[PDB]
Amino acid sequence: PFDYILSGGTVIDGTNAPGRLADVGVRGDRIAAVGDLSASSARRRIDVAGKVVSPGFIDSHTHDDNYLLKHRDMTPKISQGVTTVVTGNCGISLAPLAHANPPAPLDLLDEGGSFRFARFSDYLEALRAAPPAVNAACMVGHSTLRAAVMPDLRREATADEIQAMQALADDALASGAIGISTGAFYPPAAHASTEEIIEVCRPLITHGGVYATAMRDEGEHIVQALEETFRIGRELDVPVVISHHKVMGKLNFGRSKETLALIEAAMASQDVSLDAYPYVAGSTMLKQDRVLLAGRTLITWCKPYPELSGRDLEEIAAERGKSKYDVVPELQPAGAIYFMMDEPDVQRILAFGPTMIGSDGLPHDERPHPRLWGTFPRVLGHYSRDLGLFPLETAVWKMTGLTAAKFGLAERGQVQPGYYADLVVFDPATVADSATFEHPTERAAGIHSVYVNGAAVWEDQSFTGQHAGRVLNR
Ligand SMILES: [Zn+2]
Repeated sequence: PFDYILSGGTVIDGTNAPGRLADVGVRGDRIAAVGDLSASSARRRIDVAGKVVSPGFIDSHTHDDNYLLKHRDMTPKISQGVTTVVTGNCGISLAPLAHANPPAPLDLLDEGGSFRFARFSDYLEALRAAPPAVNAACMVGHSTLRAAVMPDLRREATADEIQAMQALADDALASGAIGISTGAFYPPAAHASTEEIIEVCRPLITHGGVYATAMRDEGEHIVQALEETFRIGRELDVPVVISHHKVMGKLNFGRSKETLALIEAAMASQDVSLDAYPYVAGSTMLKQDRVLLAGRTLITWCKPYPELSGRDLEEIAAERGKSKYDVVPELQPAGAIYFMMDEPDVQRILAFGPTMIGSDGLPHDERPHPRLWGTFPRVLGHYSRDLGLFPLETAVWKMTGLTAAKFGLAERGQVQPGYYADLVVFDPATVADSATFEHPTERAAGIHSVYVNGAAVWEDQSFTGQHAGRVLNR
């Protein structure tokens, strides 16, 4: 007999096909059957009439590396219907690195002495021993590797350092990492040459992992950054994932037509993917950058001056008698939200066929960007239902079937017999992001229940206590 059957609802199976009325039966950690299951014995027959049963959402871009360890409930994500998270993005991974004061933006994962894993396997072992509520597909970050190997990061790596980083990268992949990510836009890796990146990532071809990247530049020189990324992809002959695609700065508004055309062209000749979050503001370390600081900027957290959390940087700068750009150094290390994107571009990028959904949430932030709590329902409700940017089955596909395929997460991302029972039950009519910039931690509406490996992790708007997540391998 099945452990339970979610009956009477509409199944959107994650294959980008219109929903159909069907029941979903689960046995253990697997979807046992799909369709009219009235004739199948089940210990429980849960009524989900009026609801949609879809695969659990896979967050293609997270910085939950440490959050998975410190807050196993993973409420910010499971409350949105997320059942799997891809960690170690933008070249930022928790391991391998034993450092009491890791350089920004690595500190976005730190809660105080959090970087205690000398080896990547130690990190994965820790997750398996005390599993989080969601599954985890982990990547190792190039910037973390540089921090672990290089005495001085403000220069290109030497042959010996590249060899040391490549060794760590290979060990990580051998231990279960699903890929390597880079973030050359940031200080720790701004001096890394394209050749350094290629050599450090050589193990990807042997282990069959992916190359993910926060491109070196997403503004005036985004074309050159895109070309570098495509080049690395060809040199490695592995799939590449362009993280949080956008065109930033008023002088680049509307250029998404241009970038998407370049990406579409590259996809015809090589393996290219991309993801994005549904907002016009970004968030990361507070950095001295003319473009990032051109528009409205909010502080998410500040080490030297904790009271600044939540404040407008323009006000802070003005009151200190300096420009936003000049006041940044004295406020570091800190985090911020940057309003430097335009809605039309965000919509164009989200609607672009291949674009996967990634929250890019920064879970440790005192006053976080709302994407941390409302990304997925915002795509399902606001964009799909309310604006009609795409049909619901396509919106679901963009956060389930597509993502599972691109990251190689076998037997997940689809409501199919035999696949793992990562599922979400939501009300298509009411699903919506409740988090706003003003109140960034409000729980989304319309999320009835969430299941991971068959176990309900979210029910009655609360974590059930089921630490059902597993460390996944590609
Ligand atoms: Zn990121």
